[PDB]
This record gives sequence, C-alpha cells and structure tokens, in this order.
Amino acid sequence: EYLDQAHKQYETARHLPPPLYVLFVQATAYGQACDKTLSVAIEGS
Amino acid sequence: QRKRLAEKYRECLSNKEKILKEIEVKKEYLSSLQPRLNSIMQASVQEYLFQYETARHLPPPLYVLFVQATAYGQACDKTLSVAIEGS
Amino acid sequence: ESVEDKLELRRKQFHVLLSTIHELQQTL
Amino acid sequence: ESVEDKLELRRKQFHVLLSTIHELQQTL
Amino acid sequence: GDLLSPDSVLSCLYPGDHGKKTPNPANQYQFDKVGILSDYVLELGHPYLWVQKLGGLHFPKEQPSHMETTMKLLKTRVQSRLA
Amino acid sequence: YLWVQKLGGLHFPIADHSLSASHMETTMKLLKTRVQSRLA
Repeated sequence: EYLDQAHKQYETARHLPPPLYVLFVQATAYGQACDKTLSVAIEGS
Repeated sequence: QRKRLAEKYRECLSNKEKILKEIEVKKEYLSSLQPRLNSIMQASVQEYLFQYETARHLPPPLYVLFVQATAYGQACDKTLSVAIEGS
Repeated sequence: ESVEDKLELRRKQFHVLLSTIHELQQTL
Repeated sequence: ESVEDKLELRRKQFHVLLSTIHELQQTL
Repeated sequence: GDLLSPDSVLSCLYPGDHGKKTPNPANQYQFDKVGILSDYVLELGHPYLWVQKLGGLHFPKEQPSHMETTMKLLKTRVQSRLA
Repeated sequence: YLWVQKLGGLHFPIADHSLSASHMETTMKLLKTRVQSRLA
C-alpha cells in the first residue's frame, strides 16, 4: 500500500447496530461512487 | 497551413512532454514496485510447501479467477478446462 | 504502454496475493 | 499416517500459496 | 420448461440471492447519477454473489476453500437437473 | 434530527437502504454547502 483495511472494517462492522450498519454501508457506497473526499471509521470496543 | 502545422507541432511538443512526465512518474512507480517486491521477498516452511502471456492482460478479478481456476484444475480435479476469449 | 502493462501486471499480482491471503485467513 | 494425511492437504494448500508467492517473486 | 434453459439454471445455488439485484450499493448510486434493469441482466449475465466471491471481490451483505465448494455445488446442480 | 434518522433508515410517521439512498446524496450536498456558508 505504501508502494486490506476494508476487511478489518467489515469484521468490526459485523457488530454494529442495524441503523449504524446501514449508515456505514451507504456511506462507503457514496464515498466510493461519487465523492472521494469522504472517510468513515468505526470507534468503540 | 503553416499556422496549422505550427499549432500541431506545439501540441506534439506538449504531448511529448506529457509522455516524458508519464514515463518519469511511471519509472518512479516501477522502482517503488520493485522495492515492495523486495520487501515481500524479505518477508517470505517454504521448503516443505515447495497461458501466462494471455493472462497478462486480464482484469484483476479475472486474473484472480484464472489463477484459482488453474490451481483447482491442477490440484484436485483434472476434468476442468479454462480459456480466455476476447480481443 | 509497456510500463502501464507492467504496472497493471504488478497490481494484478498484488491483488492475487491479497486474495490468496484472504483465502488462507478464511480457511484457517 | 494421520499426520501424513493432514500434511498432504496442508502441503497442497501451502503449495498453491507458495506457487502464487513464487510467481510474485519471479515477477519481482 | 425452464430446467436447462440458460436463464435460470444456476439461480439459487445458495439460498436466495434472486439473480437480479446488484451486490454493491455504489452501483445503485452510480445508476441514480445517470438516471438508470433485468433486461440488462438477461443481456449481459447474472451478477450472483458466489461469482464475485470467486472473483475476489468482497461486498457487504445486507444483514451482519470457496472454490471447491462452489464447483461441487455446480456438479450437484447439473446432475440434479439432468435427473 | 430527522435527516440523521433518515440516513439511518428509520421511518417515523427497521432500517432500509432504499430510504437511505437519495437522502444520502441530498444531505451530503447540504452539509457541503452549510460548512462553506459558515466559513464565508
């Protein structure tokens, strides 16, 4: 990558609540579709 | 006609500068890739664990599918054939 | 075009290595 | 015999992975 | 009838999946961007989930060794349809 | 807010992606205008 993290984010997003999971999926879809100036992450334990 | 040839020669100079920029940057990228490959080799037990020219132009999901298909055809079941169809 | 084909071949090889690592993580 | 029978499938999967790794090493 | 017809032989290898809907929602945003579908599915092919799992692409499902299993399910499906 | 819950999929008279779909792009455009307006 200096010259993946999406799998770790999916393993984290397995434990999300359903509205939060829908927000995560739609936000990643809108970030990869049109606007690349967007970043999402999951914070918690 | 001399106006057209002068403007097209300036466009060819700009295109040659772009090809040189692509090449310079492309060369740098290639160098970075070589370093990455070297790092991978360093990371690389291995002794116990121990078609291509057409697959040079495949898309990356198609390339993964081709590698897995040839591996499954040579590994377990020989009743499987693959071919690459296109231009 | 040759440099772009070599870079695309290196990218496809890196993607195949990532897919093999994902298959090894899924199998184990 | 059980260890050899497990090591056969383990060597098959690791041989597929090492074939991918050796193709990546010959590429770079 | 529709047993060995090429439209729906392999529709439901895995339970469901409908053969119709696109797997990634970024495709839905990109369709909404240019204003645009099963006719295109019958024209170009069926976007199943197991096809893309074999291809290497991992897409998120709606609710929170693949190769040998998929080929064995193809072997069972062909024998079942012929039988 | 209401727009946050439409982003989550909650319909108030179970989350839905189709309810989130268009509201996503409209609210992101509105946020991009709002922050630029406040900085101006």
